[PDB]
Amino acid sequence: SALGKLQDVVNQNAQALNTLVKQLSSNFGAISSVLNDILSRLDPPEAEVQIDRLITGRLQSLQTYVTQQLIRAAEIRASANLAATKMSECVLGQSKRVDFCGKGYHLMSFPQSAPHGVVFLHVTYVPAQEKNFTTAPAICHDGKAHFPREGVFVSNGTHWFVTQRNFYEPQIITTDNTFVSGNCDVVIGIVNNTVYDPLQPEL
Amino acid sequence: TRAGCLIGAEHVNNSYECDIPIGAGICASYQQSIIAYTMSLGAENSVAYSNNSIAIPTNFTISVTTEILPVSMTKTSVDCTMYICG
Amino acid sequence: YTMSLGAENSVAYSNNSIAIPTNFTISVTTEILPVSMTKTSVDCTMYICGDSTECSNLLLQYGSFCTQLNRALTGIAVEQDKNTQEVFAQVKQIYKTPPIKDFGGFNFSQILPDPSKPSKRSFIEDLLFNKVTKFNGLTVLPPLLTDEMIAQYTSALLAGTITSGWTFGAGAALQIPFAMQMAYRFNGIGVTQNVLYENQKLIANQFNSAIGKIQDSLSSTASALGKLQDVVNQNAQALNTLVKQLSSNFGAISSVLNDILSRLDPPEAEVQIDRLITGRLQSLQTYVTQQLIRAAEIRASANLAATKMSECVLGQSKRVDFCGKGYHLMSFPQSAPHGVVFLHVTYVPAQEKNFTTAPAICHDGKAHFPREGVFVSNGTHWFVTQRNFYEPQIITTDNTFVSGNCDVVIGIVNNTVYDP
Amino acid sequence: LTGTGVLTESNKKFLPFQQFGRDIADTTDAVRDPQTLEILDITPCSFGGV
Amino acid sequence: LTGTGVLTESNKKFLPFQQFGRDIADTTDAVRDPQTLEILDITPCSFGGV
Ligand SMILES: *[C@@H]1O[C@H](CO)[C@@H](O[C@@H]2O[C@H](CO)[C@@H](O)[C@H](O)[C@H]2NC(C)=O)[C@H](O)[C@H]1NC(C)=O
Ligand SMILES: *[C@@H]1O[C@H](CO)[C@@H](O[C@@H]2O[C@H](CO)[C@@H](O)[C@H](O)[C@H]2NC(C)=O)[C@H](O)[C@H]1NC(C)=O
Ligand SMILES: *[C@@H]1O[C@H](CO)[C@@H](O[C@@H]2O[C@H](CO)[C@@H](O)[C@H](O)[C@H]2NC(C)=O)[C@H](O)[C@H]1NC(C)=O
Ligand SMILES: *[C@@H]1O[C@H](CO)[C@@H](O[C@@H]2O[C@H](CO)[C@@H](O)[C@H](O)[C@H]2NC(C)=O)[C@H](O)[C@H]1NC(C)=O
Ligand SMILES: *[C@@H]1O[C@H](CO)[C@@H](O[C@@H]2O[C@H](CO)[C@@H](O)[C@H](O)[C@H]2NC(C)=O)[C@H](O)[C@H]1NC(C)=O
Ligand SMILES: *[C@@H]1O[C@H](CO)[C@@H](O[C@@H]2O[C@H](CO)[C@@H](O)[C@H](O)[C@H]2NC(C)=O)[C@H](O)[C@H]1NC(C)=O
Ligand SMILES: *[C@@H]1O[C@H](CO)[C@@H](O[C@@H]2O[C@H](CO)[C@@H](O)[C@H](O)[C@H]2NC(C)=O)[C@H](O)[C@H]1NC(C)=O
Ligand SMILES: *[C@@H]1O[C@H](CO)[C@@H](O[C@@H]2O[C@H](CO)[C@@H](O)[C@H](O)[C@H]2NC(C)=O)[C@H](O)[C@H]1NC(C)=O
Ligand SMILES: *[C@@H]1O[C@H](CO)[C@@H](O[C@@H]2O[C@H](CO)[C@@H](O)[C@H](O)[C@H]2NC(C)=O)[C@H](O)[C@H]1NC(C)=O
Ligand SMILES: *[C@@H]1O[C@H](CO)[C@@H](O[C@@H]2O[C@H](CO)[C@@H](O)[C@H](O)[C@H]2NC(C)=O)[C@H](O)[C@H]1NC(C)=O
Ligand SMILES: *C1O[C@H](CO)[C@@H](O)[C@H](O)[C@H]1NC(C)=O
Ligand SMILES: *[C@@H]1O[C@H](CO)[C@@H](O)[C@H](O)[C@H]1NC(C)=O
Ligand SMILES: *[C@@H]1O[C@H](CO)[C@@H](O)[C@H](O)[C@H]1NC(C)=O
Ligand SMILES: *[C@@H]1O[C@H](CO)[C@@H](O)[C@H](O)[C@H]1NC(C)=O
Ligand SMILES: *[C@@H]1O[C@H](CO)[C@@H](O)[C@H](O)[C@H]1NC(C)=O
Ligand SMILES: *[C@H]1O[C@H](CO)[C@@H](O)[C@H](O)[C@H]1NC(C)=O
Repeated sequence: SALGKLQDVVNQNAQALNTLVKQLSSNFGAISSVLNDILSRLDPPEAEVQIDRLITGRLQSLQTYVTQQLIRAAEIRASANLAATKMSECVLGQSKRVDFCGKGYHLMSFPQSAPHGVVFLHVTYVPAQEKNFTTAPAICHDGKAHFPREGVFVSNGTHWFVTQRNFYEPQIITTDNTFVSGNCDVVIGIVNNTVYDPLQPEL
Repeated sequence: TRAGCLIGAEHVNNSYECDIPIGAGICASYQQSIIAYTMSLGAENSVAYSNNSIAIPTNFTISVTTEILPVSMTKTSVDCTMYICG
Repeated sequence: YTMSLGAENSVAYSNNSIAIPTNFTISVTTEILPVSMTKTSVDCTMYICGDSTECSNLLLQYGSFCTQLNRALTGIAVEQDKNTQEVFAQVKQIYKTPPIKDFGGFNFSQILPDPSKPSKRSFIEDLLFNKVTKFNGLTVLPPLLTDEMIAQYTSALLAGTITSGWTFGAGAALQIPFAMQMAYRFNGIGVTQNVLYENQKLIANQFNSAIGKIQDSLSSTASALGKLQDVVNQNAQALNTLVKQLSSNFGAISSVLNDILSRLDPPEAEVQIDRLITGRLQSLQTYVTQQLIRAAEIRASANLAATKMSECVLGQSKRVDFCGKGYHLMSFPQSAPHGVVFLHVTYVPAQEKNFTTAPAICHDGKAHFPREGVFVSNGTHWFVTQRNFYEPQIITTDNTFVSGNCDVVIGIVNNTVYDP
Repeated sequence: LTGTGVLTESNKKFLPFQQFGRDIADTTDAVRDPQTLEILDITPCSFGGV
Repeated sequence: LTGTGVLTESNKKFLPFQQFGRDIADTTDAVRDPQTLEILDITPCSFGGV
């Protein structure tokens, strides 16, 4: 039952076809449900009335079948458009849309043929084994507020580092990975640390 | 229940994931006997929010998940004239 | 009159003129999307025949029409529950907000649930719920997820997005101060973190005012929930028309079956009952066909709502106008009687000023291009500023990069690139 | 006024002349008994899928 | 019985009382001739749109 969605479509189509076939055995008010016997045991006048009843019943059944097939075809077309969009954005590229190509951070996708559909294998990145750290929006050094260029200020209790937001890679607070914006009075929650300057030890 | 009268299943205080949906938040599942319960929406996880605390991942997992999408159904043709009249 | 499309505005375009915003507005806007309709079950035999054996025996000749109608209606009914599951059950674990709500000045009181409230909804949720307003074999099956349970999903999603940001959308929820989450969302739209941190109080006040204005608009102005009320009215009208069709004789002597049975012999009564049966069956088939079409429309709406919940609430979307008008910052879900209301918090630049702009700067016979900003001029001096906010900075080697000599570039100007 | 239902007693108050009652879809929902002039009420006999 | 089809020598085994055979969806698919009493698989002759 892993491929439940495809089996559902197959079962719906088979059930609709079987119902349409079984509707041929209904009388619809006629003396007999088989046309050959009606033509065999009736004169053209009365046989005409019986055949008219059979015709109206079978035509109504066929109209119902075609209407439900059209609705199911619209649903299948919506599904196929979604599948084409997922092929374009998940397989032919890397998607930033959340949950569009799997639960997690999308990395890539692989298509696989199915008897009446497509199976997408979404390879995604899921963070795990998180740890709690102390954190500050900025760092006040020499009366200047330093903000991380692309990371996060974190603290294990005694030292402050810059780490990328989705993986713990602590790094020394430096001018290379931070930028200065004004004094440290305006920002709320700023802490004090020394922003190591690479140039000074070389000089 | 709000859905109606259920006979043959025993009410239980405990909440589990829905197995057979009766309705109005009540489901039924087989566990020797058939039990009826208000379904469990999920675990209660109160995230340790603080104004100076962050949670940074230290490891990762590469997860590959399957999504099945129908793209076509059987192309069927019903000849109206011979269907109705043979 | 002949309608006017809008105010004729000619942009002051020039080949060396740019407009940089100097301020912003935090705008929260509501988007209402239906997710489900009432699950209605119509027993074909009771509707067409009531409680007559002769009518049932005559109807047996028509075959599996009634069973097909019932299976279609059951499919619609289960599809409604599937739609609700897809829209709201997108969260693993019911997250809860901390007892002490220190979110950097942002006030989610109107959006968070209220214990004194009957269904533990939010204030806005009762507003939305208050705005909106068994016979002949018709039954209405209760939805699988009751209003309290959908409200609890909404509370879990809201608490997760407030506390952990978008992290809970990918994997386990990772706590982060709301100020820093808002700063990262600012980085998403191309605005630096210092803009948020230096203007944190102003942005919190703007968000609070926008939420209060949404509250006032919902409380005072009626017909805001037009789509949900339209769906409810359409379903009620369809059911009422189905009931009313039982009062039509369809060419028979009477529209009531027992009278035809009582005052006629079974031969002619058979023909009259046949006329009534075919008329009522046609009416029921029309009802089921229109319910299938409306269910397809509602399923499309619920798919769009689930996509918006995934890409606007569980994350930050770069798709234009997908999660509100402006630069999307974040979104909040709210349970609606038969849909969902997304409060989109977006960034809208404001108070723009015009400046003389240059593509590059020729210094020492070299062309310098901004790393992430734009070369603007107030009339006499040249600066690098970020595109979406006016923060002028001195032309330096750290914020610019060199590529070739300064003769190829069209529109290049002369300035000094200060070397620290 | 012929029908099939459960004759519960209600408090609708029908005006001296009005005898029958109806709803939005015109279905008899109340009827006063000719004797004792009591408002009464009508509800359908219980039905539903199993 | 009456119809149009080819009559193949059937490999099916009718019980002595049984006379004809209907397949799924109630379509006659086998008949036993009276005089010689052997099973005949009826297959409708080929048809299709052009
Ligand atoms: C927080 O991290 C810092 C940086 O690693 C730790 O400081 C160093 O700890 C190591 C232990 O292996 C010592 O050898 C160094 O001398 C420490 N100082 C440095 C590198 O400057 C600190 O101990 C950590 N604190 C906690 C509570 O784990
Ligand atoms: C973040 O939250 C902490 C804890 O609520 C705040 O710490 C309080 O600070 C005030 C004044 O600095 C003290 O009077 C309180 O006693 C502190 N509370 C506790 C529990 O120690 C802090 O002010 C908040 N804001 C930050 C860190 O920017
Ligand atoms: C970070 O360092 C600065 C400067 O060393 C501290 O500023 C001091 O603030 C107190 C109280 O306002 C004043 O009495 C001192 O005179 C300030 N120092 C100077 C040099 O002006 C600031 O308090 C520190 N931050 C924290 C959180 O301790
Ligand atoms: C990150 O997680 C992976 C598992 O997904 C760890 O790899 C396993 O580590 C254990 C040690 O506890 C070994 O016994 C297994 O054989 C490892 N499996 C594989 C496939 O390598 C990995 O050590 C973790 N890394 C960190 C830094 O915690
Ligand atoms: C968040 O907003 C709500 C409602 O706007 C505030 O609740 C009101 O608080 C004031 C006091 O400041 C009371 O006089 C009102 O009765 C409260 N209710 C209403 C409906 O106005 C709430 O205080 C705000 N949160 C914060 C932290 O200020
Ligand atoms: C940016 O726009 C905001 C509007 O929200 C300005 O904030 C208001 O400024 C007026 C003064 O003109 C004050 O009377 C209001 O009280 C302010 N509102 C809030 C919520 O702070 C802000 O001053 C503008 N910034 C600049 C630089 O012009
Ligand atoms: C354009 O900006 C420049 C840079 O700020 C202005 O030149 C400075 O103006 C200040 C006035 O507060 C003087 O103190 C500086 O000496 C000026 N020169 C510098 C900083 O190099 C200039 O006035 C601005 N022009 C206009 C029209 O706004
Ligand atoms: C941008 O447009 C202006 C205005 O047309 C151009 O300035 C002209 O430049 C030519 C050649 O340098 C002069 O002969 C004209 O007199 C200028 N016109 C004006 C109104 O100043 C300019 O060349 C265009 N391209 C840029 C600035 O790169
Ligand atoms: C920018 O500055 C350079 C350097 O001063 C200018 O280059 C001069 O251009 C004139 C006209 O072609 C020549 O006669 C000089 O010999 C050039 N000097 C050098 C050092 O190459 C350039 O014209 C200036 N551009 C603008 C737009 O003012
Ligand atoms: C129809 O006749 C009945 C039978 O008498 C009337 O019911 C009586 O009403 C009086 C009025 O209080 C009671 O005292 C009697 O006990 C009732 N009869 C019984 C058998 O209980 C009824 O009022 C008449 N309807 C009218 C006059 O409209
Ligand atoms: C902006 O355009 C106006 C009107 O054309 C002009 O007067 C003004 O000088 C321009 N400002 C700058 C800084 O170029
Ligand atoms: C830091 O705090 C959390 C609070 O629940 C606790 O689990 C643990 O000590 C740290 N973080 C994690 C998730 O390891
Ligand atoms: C829990 O189950 C027990 C055992 O039947 C029952 O007595 C009780 O009413 C139930 N509910 C609570 C809240 O204890
Ligand atoms: C500079 O640009 C135009 C030029 O006409 C004018 O609207 C005004 O002077 C300034 N506009 C802005 C964006 O403030
Ligand atoms: C009757 O059937 C037998 C066996 O099938 C056959 O031999 C015989 O000829 C049949 N009778 C006639 C009159 O042909
Ligand atoms: C994480 O929080 C837990 C629980 O409050 C605390 O015990 C631990 O010291 C914290 N760790 C850091 C590095 O903040």
